[PDB]
Amino acid sequence: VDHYNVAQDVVQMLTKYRELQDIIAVLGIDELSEEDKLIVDRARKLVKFLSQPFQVAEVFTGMTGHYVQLDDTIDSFSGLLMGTYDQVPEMAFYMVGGINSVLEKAKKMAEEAAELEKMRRARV
Amino acid sequence: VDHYNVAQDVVQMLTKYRELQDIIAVLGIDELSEEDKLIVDRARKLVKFLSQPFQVAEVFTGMTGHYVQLDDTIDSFSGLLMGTYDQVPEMAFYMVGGINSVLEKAKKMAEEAAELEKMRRAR
Amino acid sequence: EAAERNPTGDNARDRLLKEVLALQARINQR
Amino acid sequence: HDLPEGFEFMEHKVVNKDIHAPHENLETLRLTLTRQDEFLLREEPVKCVTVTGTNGEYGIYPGHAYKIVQLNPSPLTVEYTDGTTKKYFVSGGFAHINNEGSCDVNTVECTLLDDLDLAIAEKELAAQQAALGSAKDDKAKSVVEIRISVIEAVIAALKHH
Amino acid sequence: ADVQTIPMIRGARFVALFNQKQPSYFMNAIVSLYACLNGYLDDVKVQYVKFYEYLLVHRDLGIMYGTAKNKFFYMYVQELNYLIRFFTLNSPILHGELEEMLKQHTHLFLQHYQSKMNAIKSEKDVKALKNLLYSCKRAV
Amino acid sequence: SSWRDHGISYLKYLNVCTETLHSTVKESRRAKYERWSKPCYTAQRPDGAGGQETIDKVPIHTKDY
Amino acid sequence: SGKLRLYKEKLEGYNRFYSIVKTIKMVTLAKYRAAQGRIRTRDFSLRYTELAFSKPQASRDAVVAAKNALVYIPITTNRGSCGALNSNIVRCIDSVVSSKMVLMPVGKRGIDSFSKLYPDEFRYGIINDMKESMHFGYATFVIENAYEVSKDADRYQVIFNRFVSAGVQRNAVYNIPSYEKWKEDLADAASSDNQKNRYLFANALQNEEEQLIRDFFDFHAALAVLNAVGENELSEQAARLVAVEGQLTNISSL
Ligand SMILES: O=c1ccn([C@@H]2O[C@H](COP(=O)(O)OP(=O)(O)OP(=O)(O)O)[C@@H](O)[C@H]2O)c(=O)[nH]1
Repeated sequence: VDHYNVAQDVVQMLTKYRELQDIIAVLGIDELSEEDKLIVDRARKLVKFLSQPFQVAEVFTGMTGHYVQLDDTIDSFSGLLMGTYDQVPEMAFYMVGGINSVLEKAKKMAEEAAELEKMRRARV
Repeated sequence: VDHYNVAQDVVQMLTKYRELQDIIAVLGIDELSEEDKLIVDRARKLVKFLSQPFQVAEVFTGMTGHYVQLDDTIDSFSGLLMGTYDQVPEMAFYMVGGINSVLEKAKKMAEEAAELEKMRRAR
Repeated sequence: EAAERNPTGDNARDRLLKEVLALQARINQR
Repeated sequence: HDLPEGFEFMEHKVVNKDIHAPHENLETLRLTLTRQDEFLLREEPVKCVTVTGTNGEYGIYPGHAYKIVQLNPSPLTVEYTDGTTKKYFVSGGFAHINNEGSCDVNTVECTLLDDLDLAIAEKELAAQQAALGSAKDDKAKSVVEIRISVIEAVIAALKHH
Repeated sequence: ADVQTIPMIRGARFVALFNQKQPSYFMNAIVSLYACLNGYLDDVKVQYVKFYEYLLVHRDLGIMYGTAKNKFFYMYVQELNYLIRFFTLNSPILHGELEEMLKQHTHLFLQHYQSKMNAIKSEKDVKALKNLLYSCKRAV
Repeated sequence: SSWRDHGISYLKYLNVCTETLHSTVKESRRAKYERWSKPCYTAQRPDGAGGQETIDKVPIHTKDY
Repeated sequence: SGKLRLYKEKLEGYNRFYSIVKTIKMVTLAKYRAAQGRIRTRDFSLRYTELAFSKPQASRDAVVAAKNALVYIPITTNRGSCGALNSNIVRCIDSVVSSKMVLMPVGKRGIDSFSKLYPDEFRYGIINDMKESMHFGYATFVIENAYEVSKDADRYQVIFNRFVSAGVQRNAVYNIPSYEKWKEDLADAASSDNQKNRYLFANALQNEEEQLIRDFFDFHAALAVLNAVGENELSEQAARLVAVEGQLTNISSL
């Protein structure tokens, strides 16, 4: 049941984002309702999250592949829908496996950002 | 001559209203000038006033049909074009016959609205 | 009060999330 | 997430003279006459400026002591070292005089006395006086009297010269 | 396409009532539509409409809380479908008891269920509620 | 002078003076200055039905001060 | 064929859209061309206002110890299509949410955004028709309503957009402490060596009568509001020209 409910919720989110994407392209992303901005951000993260590095494409991707167990696919997506990962950067979901990989990539991105901020601040 | 003139004015107003509808979607109704919104408000009434319940479609609509005389139609539209009914609510022209039915429906709309206001007032 | 008388995988995700949130907050400060 | 204060983008700050410092002999007053966030004159070296505050008239020359003056509807005069006089009329505001040799006169409205018309001013006084007679209440009378004071000041200002 | 007006309040609830997975018995469907039509669901949140319908059909709050005074009109009497189909719901034989049952069901539902549902903040409770409401879609 | 006793604030005093000063300006020049003393502001709260409920806490026109 | 004409109708709509949007650019350019004048005549009215209120304080001690209503007066545009100005302002307000926060936003977009976002905190908003020039009277209307919203307010803040250049529109802040806290700081700047730059200014105000000081406080507060709205308008027109160009190119790609 949890698998079915999560899948339907994901589909509903992506369906709505597609409809909002028509408005976004013509006018702009900033001419939308504040509620529809949250949906867009969640949908974009879902789109990035659906990507996965395959073990057979280690040449074309340049990265080690992943095998995601179905129980981590369900849990990771279910949490993302609830919004507990809204603070995580969008790109952290790109070309990764389970939620744990997303968090690790976010940690590395945060460390790099902190280093850049430290370098900029020290420049003063 | 009155019939010809009234028909042409209706067609011109409908044509203009459609051009404005493009503006009303890009800019919005606020941006329209005083003249344009009067065209918009009058034209919307024309669009709804063209509708008519037929005596054979009572099952489909659930309301009795109307048979509008030729003279009544011309006079009703002539008054509408020049703004004789600018204060009448827009929905009073929806699925009715001649001008008389429009006034009766508006009166009924006013009565029910007053009842709703009274119910809200008691609350 | 009368309750007092008689009476890990998910933790890793929470731990990582807390660390990431901490780092994102620290960068903001300075 | 700290936001800049709106004064950081302004690069012409006010220079105050430390009290324990030597004096300087200044022959120019740097005037800044401003209306509704618009400067009519900017750091203009002038010989003197005459302003009407609530207490009375002040003639500000270079080196004038630090003082804040609450203006009233009245003329304002600026005399340049060349020997040229420029007359404005103000409806209110404040004048900040600094001992460093600067005077920042910020007014809600500052119009050259030429722009004002005496015929319009005169007939407005008659109408407002009639309005004061028909004023409903004490508050309305006070507001009408505010208008008359400005009008009479304008009429008297133009009749002077 | 173009403000909580009555048409807009009830229109959304009608749309939510149109989600189904299995065919519905006539008595259950007509009664629910009548309730949403006469404003009995105005105080009910859109998300909880299906849960409200499930209790109405497969349960009886009045009997549960001992406040049911109706003589014959109960949702568990499946034989009422043909009486409804003969006389109409807006008939004196069936109208009086129909309104009483709906009024009791609405009052009991709002008091004992919606109040607790709106007071849920725990992640465990939130997830449990989400499963319940989704299941109610696929049940009634 | 006497307006302070009636509760009129200083800001309202200035608006009245500015309007009066703009009144005296020549008709040729009145257009420029008068655009700076023409009330065009309101205070509105969105009503329950989706309308504009105007707050009457502060006056807008110098006449009603 | 209908399918072919379906595309033709679709492309027919995009053509009119380009024309209308281009007409919008013409309107904004005229307003920006006439609003470009303020760039020359700004940066001099607010000189002693700096001394009155310029206090580079910490961002935590200011809001942590709030025992009275903190009133915020964000500046927002009536019409959309401006850009990210309103969004950033909302982010700047969301970052300072507190128990004592009261909101009196400016502009329909601010009202619409904050009425939904912060229904209880939102008391009411001010709306100005962009028909006349931003004048003192409008600022006095902002301040009077702000006081009546919360007279016992610890501070009144204005959050607006500063137009640094044609392509740079930052967010700027004017914090205005109420009379009691201002006169207390003005009293310390006068007596103490601390706040040297304000020593002469403060003593020159304490010499005068109180009503003059109160008038001085209100007058400079109005000027700060007048500057903010004036800048927020110039940033608005500049931003709309940039945004409208983006819409034109998006409607050209389609
Ligand atoms: O009873 C009093 C005493 C003093 N004051 C006010 O206190 C202030 C003291 O002002 P100052 O002592 O600093 O200078 P001043 O007498 O030269 O002032 P002006 O007339 O030139 O403006 C002045 O503004 C005076 O009007 C009163 O209003 N009432």
